[PDB]
Amino acid sequence: MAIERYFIREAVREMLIDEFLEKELRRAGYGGLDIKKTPLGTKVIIFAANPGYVIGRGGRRIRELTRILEKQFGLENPQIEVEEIKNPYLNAKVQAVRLAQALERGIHFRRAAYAALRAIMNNGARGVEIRLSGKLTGERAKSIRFYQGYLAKVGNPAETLVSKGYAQALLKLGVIGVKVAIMPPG
Amino acid sequence: MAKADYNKRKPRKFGKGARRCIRCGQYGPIIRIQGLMLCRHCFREVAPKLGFRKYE
Amino acid sequence: MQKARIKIASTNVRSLDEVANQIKQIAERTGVRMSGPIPLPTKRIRITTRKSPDGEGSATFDRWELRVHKRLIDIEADERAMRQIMRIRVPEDVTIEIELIS
Amino acid sequence: MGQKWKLYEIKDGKVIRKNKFCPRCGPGVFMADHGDRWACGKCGYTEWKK
RNA sequence: CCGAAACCCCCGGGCUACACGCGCGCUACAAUGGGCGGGACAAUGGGACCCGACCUCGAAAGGGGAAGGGAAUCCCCUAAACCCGCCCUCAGUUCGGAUCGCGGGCUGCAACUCGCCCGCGUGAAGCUGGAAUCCCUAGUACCCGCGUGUCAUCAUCGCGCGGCGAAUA
RNA sequence: AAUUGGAUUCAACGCCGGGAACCUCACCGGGGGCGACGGCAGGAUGAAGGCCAGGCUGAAGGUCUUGCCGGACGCGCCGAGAGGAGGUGCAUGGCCGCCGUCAGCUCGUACCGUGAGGCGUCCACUUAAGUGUGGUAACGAGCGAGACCCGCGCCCCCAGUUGCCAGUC
Repeated sequence: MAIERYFIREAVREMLIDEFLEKELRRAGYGGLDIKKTPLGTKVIIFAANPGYVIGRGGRRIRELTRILEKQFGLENPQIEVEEIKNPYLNAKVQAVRLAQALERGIHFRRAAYAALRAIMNNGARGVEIRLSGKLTGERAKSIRFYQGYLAKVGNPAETLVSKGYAQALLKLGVIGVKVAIMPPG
Repeated sequence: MAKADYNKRKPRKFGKGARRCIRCGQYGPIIRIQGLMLCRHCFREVAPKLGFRKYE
Repeated sequence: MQKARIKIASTNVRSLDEVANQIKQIAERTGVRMSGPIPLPTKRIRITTRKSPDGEGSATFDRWELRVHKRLIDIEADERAMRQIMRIRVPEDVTIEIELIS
Repeated sequence: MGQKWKLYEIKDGKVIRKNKFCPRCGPGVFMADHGDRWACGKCGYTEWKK
């Protein structure tokens, strides 16, 4: 159409592929998608803590990811690349997806909180927060707030500097919302 | 018995019932038509990845 | 020779200026006469939206900006002197249009 | 399904076809002979008797 | 919890029913006025089965033809309030526009239920409102139009723009 | 006949509805209709799907009478699926309203108290502020708020196909 619409079209294109791939690549450890868009073959760069899951169990998942990409888009030769995230513990969205699995697993609240806090502070976190809104295994709507170091400030040069990762860790009695807000040194 | 197919076959030429989103699959709930058909509620969740800015 | 227009827009400020500056620096020295990188408008796009999904009480209402900025460049060089200058990396996310007339 | 549908008659060393063959399209398509009104078999066409 | 169903498909009807009650708003009770004409002025924005120059027919709504435009370069587009002269000379009226007859366009398969506009006829309540009560402190309120969203079509709505421009603290 | 539902004092009532003529749509009336995957018995001795023509349907081989093709696999139940805008927001995640664009909440070490705790963060002065000032058995730090980000006035540099009888043979 014009200049204005196309940019928004592209950005809408980012979401439909970033939404699905997160939900699948929770086994890998999803952290991002650097999407390079061309008329030759859409080049998606999937970010994982671990590349050995994304490839698959023998080529299946990388081909599966090549095959659903043809359906959504009109570039029918989309490449796949796996780049590692360089600090997955500096990435919050990784820690949210990583914490979600552990609560899916059944490990206790403050324990499942402590380790997490401790692995990213070791990594280099000026400050960190984990919040867990949910049932908290009764039937009252209370969140538990695990707190160390600095935090998100005021305004918006608040939220740009910090990291923020959200994940619904499913249970079979209810649900628990996993928020992980990291503050990197800066 | 026997009968021919159905997947809906009535008029839906235009209006709200014509539209659906590409995230929560609705007719009557919001459809922002700029080539970004979603509801108002999705819009808010999606935008920081879009590159829209909160600031007025 | 063939007067070409590079019409280059971008969604963000930092990405558009670096390319406009680099295009006026590399083209300067070769077989190119180049007219300066002119800024046209920001067709700032306002999306003006209801926050609350209840639509209830007072609902605070988001103002949205999408700002798309357009630099324009006339150039007198060949179609071969054009690709040499279009080598550049370019931010994601920067549209570069090319009209060709004599 | 719907048995029985053995409507092709039998000669002693030959076969013959009970029903009519269409005159709008070519041979290969039989007619539900109503006596005045011919249905079609491949697809489903309103045909009248010629 | 439902399992030819609290599913599924369809047409038609219902959400737009009303003796009434309230909430939030628009329009309004005229001479700081109405007609008619003339002249001087904006801004945000939106624009491809989309904005539509301009030319023509039609009283008009609109129809026919057709330039440019995917945009500081073209289109919606005329701002409205203003002022100057002229006609009119405070009545439920030349106010005000409900209600009803008719003629007519426009979209869609289709607007009786249930769309809007245009013309002629029709021409209702209302002539400053009890108890009670709300909003706001300056380029704001008060006031005037203007755009956009959603979007064929229902806008006296929501968001947003500029024009005139204070009282009291 | 149904006038779908929810919302209900501030904080439900131009609210979910940023778009109800069909659609939407969840309600009503009528006609018509799919049930995976396994087990069980059935199979091509021809369709599970299509179809004239009446007879019926507001229409639909839809249904019956009735006659038949293209090429080949599916009922009935029994576990148990898909579907449900079907119930529970006192089971929830998300997000949001209001209290509140308010001015609070904490930790270290020290100090005090048998202890719950205290002190500090109290007092005086001062600000929209635990803001700052002085005092004081405290000294500091984080969050909040603040600056920070965006927008508005005035100027300048870079850049001009917007801009004009500016200055002009």
